[PDB]
Order: sequence, then structure tokens, then C-alpha cells
Amino acid sequence: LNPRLFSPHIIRSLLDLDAYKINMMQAIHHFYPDVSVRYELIVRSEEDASGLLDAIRQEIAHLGTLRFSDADIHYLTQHAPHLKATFLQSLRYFHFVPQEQVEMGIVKQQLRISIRGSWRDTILYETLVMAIVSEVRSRQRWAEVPADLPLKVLKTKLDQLKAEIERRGINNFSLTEMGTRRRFSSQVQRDVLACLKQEIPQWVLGTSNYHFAREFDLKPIGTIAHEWFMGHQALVNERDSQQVALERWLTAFDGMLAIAPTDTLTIDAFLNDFNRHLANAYDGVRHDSGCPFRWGDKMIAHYQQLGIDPTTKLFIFSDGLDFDQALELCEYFAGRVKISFGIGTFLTNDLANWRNAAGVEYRPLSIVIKLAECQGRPVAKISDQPEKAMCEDPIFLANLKRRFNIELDVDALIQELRHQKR
Repeated sequence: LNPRLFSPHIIRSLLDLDAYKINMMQAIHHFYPDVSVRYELIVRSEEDASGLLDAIRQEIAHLGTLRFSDADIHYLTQHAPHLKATFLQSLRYFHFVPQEQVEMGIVKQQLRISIRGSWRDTILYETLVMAIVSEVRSRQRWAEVPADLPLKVLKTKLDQLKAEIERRGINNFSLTEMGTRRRFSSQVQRDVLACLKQEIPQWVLGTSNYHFAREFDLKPIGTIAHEWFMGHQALVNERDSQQVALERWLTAFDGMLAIAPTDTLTIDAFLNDFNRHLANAYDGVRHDSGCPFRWGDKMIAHYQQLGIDPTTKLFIFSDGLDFDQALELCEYFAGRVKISFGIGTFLTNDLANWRNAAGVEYRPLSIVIKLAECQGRPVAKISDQPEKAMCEDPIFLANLKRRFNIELDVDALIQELRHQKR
């Protein structure tokens, strides 16, 4: 393997993950120490996945050997001050048990990985497993990519970004790097962050990766993931789930950054839960599905109805962005609200359609994870793109929609019930 494309280690430390995973681990440690969960990951559209499965197993097994070092803990003590000393002391002994927590196999072809255990002990797997599957695929299938290509591609985009910012007089572009989970490799992410820091420091709000926040002295940014809201569907009554999850984030920490996603259910359900006390306490909200213009306008109107000045709140846009989409959003929201763009794939896994020797255009690995179950009960995400609703139990999902007055397609449900019985 080419040392300019791939470092010796895929996972760099137990801080080499999205910061919100550790942060949410604190909240789960505090409130839900005996709650169990099951996550499901599916890798699609890779022929003979039989072949990735060997090196993935080895890497996943290797997680069982990782530990938090005193230096990792010292780093969080200083740079993540809303983490409780008691929680950080408990990390000193923490490790994974992957032979108990992780199963994987081929289902006929896709690669399926199932992660089961306590919520506190399994929550950190998600981005580590996604980064591993991504990078193993890179090593195995895209090893001949020219080592200088990823940075050439980024440099060209950064030139065009700067040029458009100058031309259009945009003064509100802000970038939050969030490409750990689908990076081409940890080396490529490392170089990408180094380059951003060198080229556009004035526009980098920070990175979700704790390890690279350390390495480059960048601010670590977390937003709360959907799984916190989805898990509450099992822990309280479904109708109270989103509201309780909003409240409990605030009581988990003195002053942790509080940015809520709005589409675990729908924007209307979110607005009905996001009362004046919650809207003032939260620093802002994250957009992840559906039209960002309509979303942001609706959120602004909500703040204004509640007498909150939206220019004091932050919108993080994170729905598959590129820089031209981001600049459009900059113009539309200028003067009205604070903004930043949480960008993943476009930053850390973009080879500009580079073709291999056989002429195949490069695309990132298609990979999804979901929280499937909590306390042995189903949980679901609906979102503002309904076609993307996800639940293993179609009766649960139908009931959850009914409790939130979300339109239910009965004919589709009947087909889903008949399918499941077979």
C-alpha cells in the first residue's frame, strides 16, 4: 500500500470518531446505563463483498485492543469541558468486546453488520466501523489512485470557492468538517484537514473528529444524532419521545453545544415540541433532509413567533452538500441567521470521478447505519423525505406516524404486513 494514500493504521485512536458519539455516550452513561440497543449496517452495490469481509473482520477485531490513553483523557478534560470528570475517569478502563458485540455476514449479495450490547458500550462503534469498511474498500479496490489526486481535487475546489466568494461578496461562508464516517482513508482525511487549515482557516468553524481537532488545534463540533431521539421512542411514550430527548440533552451537561436535528419525525412534529424554553436554550438546529430553503424559512418563522432573534441561533446544513450548494445557501440566509455547512463525502472522499485502468468511475462506498432497536423495542426515523422512513416493524412505524398525525398509506402498510408474514 502507498503510504501517501494510506497510513499504517486505519483508526488512529479512540478519539478518531465523531465527537458527538463520545458526547452522547456521556448522556447515555448518566441517564441510561442499563439500556441495550441493536444497530444495523448495510453495505450495498459492491460485487463480491465476500472479499471485503476478511479484512473488515480483522480491523473490527482490532478495535478490542484500543484504549483511551491518559493523553486522550487530558485532551477531553481541557477541550471538552462539558464532559463530567466522573465520566472521563470511567473511560480509563473502557474497551470494546467485539466478539460479543459485533456480528457480520453476507446476505443474498450485501454485507450486513449487526452491533448489539449496552447503548453506552456500543455507541462508539458506528463511525469506527463505517471508517473501517470505507478504508478497507479503498485499500482493496482503489489502491492505485494517484496519491496526489485527492489534494489536487480539493485545491481546485478551494480556488473556485474563493473566487466565487470574492465575486459575490459573500461574508458568511462557514465550514464544519464532518467527513470521518465515509472518508477514503484516515490519511486522506488528515491531509484534507491540513489543507483546509492552511488555505481557508478563516472559514473553518471546526471538525467533528476529536482526534484531528487535537492534531490541528481546531474546535471539535458535535450535533446530536437522530439515535438519541429514536432511542427515546423505546424509553418513554412515543408521543413524548422527541420532547423528552430535547429536555434530557440539556440536563445531561452544564453547557454542551446543543444543536438539534429536526427530522427524526417531521418538521411539524419538531416545531410542536420545540417550545419557547427549548428554543432559547438550544444553540440552533441541523438540516438533514428535504428542501433547505423551506426548512430554514420555517425555522426562522418559528423563532420569530416565539420572540427569539434568529440572528443569535445557528443552522448547520448537512444534507449531501458541495460548495456551490453552500454558497447559494449563504446568499439566501445572509443577515437572517447564523450558518455553517457540515460537509462529509464532498471533502474526504471525492476523486472527481477518477476512472481506474478498466475505466470504471470512482464513487464512495454506499453505506448506511441505523439504530434498529432499543430495550428490545423497535424505533424509527421518518424524516422530511418520507420515502426514506426506516423501521423493522411496520406496525410500530404506522402507530408512531398516527401518534404524530403523519399521513399513513394504508395500502402500502397492508402490502408490508403481507410481505413480513411470508
